[PDB]
This record gives sequence, C-alpha cells and structure tokens, in this order.
Amino acid sequence: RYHESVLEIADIFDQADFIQTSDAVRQLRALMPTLSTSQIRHAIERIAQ
Amino acid sequence: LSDDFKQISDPKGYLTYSVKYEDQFTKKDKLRASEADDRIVGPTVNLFK
Amino acid sequence: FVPDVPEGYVAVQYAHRLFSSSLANKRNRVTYTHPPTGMAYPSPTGRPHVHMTINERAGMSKLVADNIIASVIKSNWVVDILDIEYTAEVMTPSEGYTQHVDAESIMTAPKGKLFHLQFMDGLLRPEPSAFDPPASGEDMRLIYPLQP
Amino acid sequence: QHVDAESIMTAPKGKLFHLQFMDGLLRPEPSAFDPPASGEDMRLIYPLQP
Amino acid sequence: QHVDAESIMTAPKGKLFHLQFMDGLLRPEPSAFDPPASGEDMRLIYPLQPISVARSMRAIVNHNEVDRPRGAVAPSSYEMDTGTLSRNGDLLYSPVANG
Amino acid sequence: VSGLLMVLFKVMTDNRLVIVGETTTPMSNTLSTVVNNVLRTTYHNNVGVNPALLRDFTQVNWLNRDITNMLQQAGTKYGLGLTETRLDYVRLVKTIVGH
Amino acid sequence: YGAAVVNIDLNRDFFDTATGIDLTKGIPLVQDLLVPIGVTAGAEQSAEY
Repeated sequence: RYHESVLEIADIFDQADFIQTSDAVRQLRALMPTLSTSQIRHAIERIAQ
Repeated sequence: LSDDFKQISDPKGYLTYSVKYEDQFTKKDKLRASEADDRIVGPTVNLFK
Repeated sequence: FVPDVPEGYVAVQYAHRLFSSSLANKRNRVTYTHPPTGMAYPSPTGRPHVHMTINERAGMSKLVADNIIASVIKSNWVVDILDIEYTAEVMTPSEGYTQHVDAESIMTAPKGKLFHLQFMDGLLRPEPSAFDPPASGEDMRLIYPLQP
Repeated sequence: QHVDAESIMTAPKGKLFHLQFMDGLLRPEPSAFDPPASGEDMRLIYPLQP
Repeated sequence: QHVDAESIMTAPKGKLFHLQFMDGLLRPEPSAFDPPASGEDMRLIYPLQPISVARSMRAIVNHNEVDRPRGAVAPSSYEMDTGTLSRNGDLLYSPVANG
Repeated sequence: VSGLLMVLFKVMTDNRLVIVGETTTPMSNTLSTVVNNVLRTTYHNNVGVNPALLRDFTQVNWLNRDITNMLQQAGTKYGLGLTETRLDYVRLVKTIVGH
Repeated sequence: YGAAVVNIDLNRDFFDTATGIDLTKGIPLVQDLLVPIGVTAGAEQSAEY
C-alpha cells in the first residue's frame, strides 16, 4: 500500500538555511537517462562549450 | 624486461558458433531490427536467421 | 480527444507469446490466440473485440505487427502503443497536415526517435454549404493521443 | 477479370458481364514451415444461386 | 560425397574418410496431390555411436501445428549463464539459491 | 592427434592482454527493456553471437518461449559489458575493468 | 478576430539558437548535449529534449 511521495525535505527541518531547491528536481532527474561517469564528462564538456 | 603478453582489443575464443542455413526459407533479407539494438542484438540474430 | 473504449473490449497485454503462425485453409494465417479462452483466429477479420496494449514494440516482425494493425481496422481492436514519445502540434484546419506518419512507421520506429505528429484544430471549420454535393464515403482516422 | 464493383453496381439493366469464380480444391498447401504472408484475399460478390 | 563401400570396406587401417549424413527435418513435405515417384533411397552405412555433439541448437524454424517442431534442441542454460568472476580469477556460473 | 596438441601447444603460448577496445554506451532509453536488464553501462562495440541476445526478439516462437523462460530460472542470468571496476588508490583513476 | 489556437511557447527571442535550445517544435530540444558516447547521435532523438 503506497503513495510513494517526494516529501520536500524542508517539511522536516526547521532551520531552513541549508535546505534549498525542491521536489521539482526529482521530477527532472527522474527523466535524465541514468548516465555514466564518462557520459557526464561529455554532458559537462559540451555545456561549458 | 620479460615482454610476454601482446595487447589486443576484441579477443577471439577457441570456440564459436557455426550454423548451416536450410536455404529454402531465410529470405537473406538480413533482418533489420532497431538501430540501437541492431547493434546490441545485432549479430546473434543475423547469425540465427 | 481520446476515443474511450466500449463495454465489450477485453484487456490483453501484448506479448510475443500470442501471435503464433499456423495453417488454416492452406496459407499460413498468423493466428492470434486470445488468452482468456484459447481460440486461434487466423483471418484478421472476426477476431474477438480485443483491446491491445503494447509496451514492447521492439520485437515485432514487420508483419505480425502489421496484421495486428490490420486487425485494428476491420476488428476495431484498440491497440495502445504505450511506448512512443512523440510531440503534438494541434495545427489549424485551414492548412491541415503534411508530415505523414504512415501506420507502418508508427510500428517500426526506433525507441529513440521522437517523431512529430500533428492533430487537427477542427473547431474553426465553417459549416459546409446547404448545396454542397453530399459526400459518400466516410473519413477514417487512426492515431489518437492517449493523454490530454 | 475483376468485375469492378463501380459497375457491377451501376451499369445498364442489360449488360451481361462475365464475372468468374476460382475453383480452389487443387490448391497447393503452403510448405509446413515457411513464414506467413499477410493480406487476406477476399471476394465481394457471390453468385446468389448454385 | 558417397564413400563408396569398395573402400569404406577395404582401405588402409589409417585413412580418415569423411563420410557425411543428411539432416532431414527441414525437408519439404511433397505436395498433397502430385503422383508418387518410385525408388526408395537408402543408406548402407550408419555411424555406430551418437554423432552430432557440436549440435547444440537444432531446427530454427517454427512448424505450424504442434509448438515444438519434431525434435529440436534449443541452447542449454549455459551457453548463456555468464556467472561472475571469482576473486581468484576462475569465472564461475551464477549461484543457485545460495549454493 | 598431432593437430590436437597443436591446437593445444597453441593455447600454451597464447598470451594476450586484452585492453578494452572501441566500446560504445547505448543511450539507455533507446533499447527494449528486455535488452536493458541484460545490459550494463558500456559494452564492447564488437559483441559476438550468443543465444540469449535474442529473447523476445526472434520469430521462432518455440525456443524463444523456452529462452525467455530459461532465463527465468533462479540460477542463470545473462549479462554484458562493464561488470565491475577497481581503480588504483593514490591517483584515483580507473585501472582494470571486468567486462 | 479569427485566431484559432493560441499557445504559450518558450520563445526563441530569448532562447535563441545562440545557446542551442533550437525551439520551433514545442519541445526545447537542445542537441549534442548528452549523446551515447561512441556512436553518432540519432537524428531527432528523444533525449535531445
């Protein structure tokens, strides 16, 4: 029985001076096709480009 | 010192598959799967027509 | 607008296990078996109200798949290809269509390729005349978008 | 032949077209192994009497 | 070929002749009507021991009637078991429920 | 027999050190999942034949049914490409990859 | 008076091709960002997006 949920971290810590961004990222990385280390060297090398 | 080992990229085995097609069927159409998977499945299927 | 599926239709999860290749009246009709109750139905026409769900779509033979599409036509089989990722367009009636996806391609496209489709705007079409020569044969439409 | 239905449907009330049935009984049973083909072949006009 | 029995029968005790069997299984079933022919075709020399050992996969075609064509091998769960690679370097088959 | 030791003497002095050749890395979301569970990151851009790389991927229904099934066993589990890496301490790059 | 469908694009005016994101289709669609190292893109791929 699950409602697998994101629980945006901030709704756990009271001193939100570290907490940042949001559940919005899991949404996004969920899409990225899992990359390899060699793969990222490339994604980064080409962004910087 | 003791130069005993020679570097290679795609090694072969002392064993392999040898098929004999009943040229009656088969089509010779060298089956065309996807592209990404043509490469992974690629040969096995071509061999096993 | 996604045409919902009637009462009859059954849910069948597509798989390679179903479509064997058997003999029936000479010819090797590519029979479909229908899980619920084994009953190979060679000829496309007359299968039995199946709702086809495709998840795979990467191991179809350029014909078993076509036959299934073929059966879609005559049998109102509803096949849902759940793995495609295309991009719509919803482009006005006045200049309707162009990039023509044909049924053969929807079926054999590599898992990557995200092809552009283009649905009709329909609403802004002006009433046909009151003297327009009646149209005889209906228009047939096949592709639908599974989500809004 | 192939009486095109255009006309079998609408041609003078006289015209005597020579449609022609097949006599499949001496038809060859496709090789027990070979892979299938995929268009059913049909006929849209049947004689109404023996 | 056709090892002529002349010799299969009497040739040096060494000679390594390459006789050759047929693999009828993908043979075409004569048209259900056509008239018969009339010479039975036979073979007068049979291997004395189970041959075909390299045959690990047989008859890759699909009969239409009966799922499994009459006697067809289909690769054993080894010609694809790719286990791990022992720490010592001796590649060893995937475990079997904790063995 | 002379050919048997020969094949054998050959194995005797057949020392080669493989060195990961041209290896691609399928884009992941572009391979039927049957292939994916099977795959593992990179994989040699020169795979050879292997009955398994053709499950739910070949006409012949029987054989396919069994293979797709054969893999279902608790034991046997096919694999392919970059399975385990250890990488030098000191200069943290990657040494020998187990493919 | 007579515009049919109105869309809220992302606008190339700001996301000009000068950064890649070649819009046109509703999808942003960058380019050779995270490719499958060792081959050659894949004309109109899905991850381009």
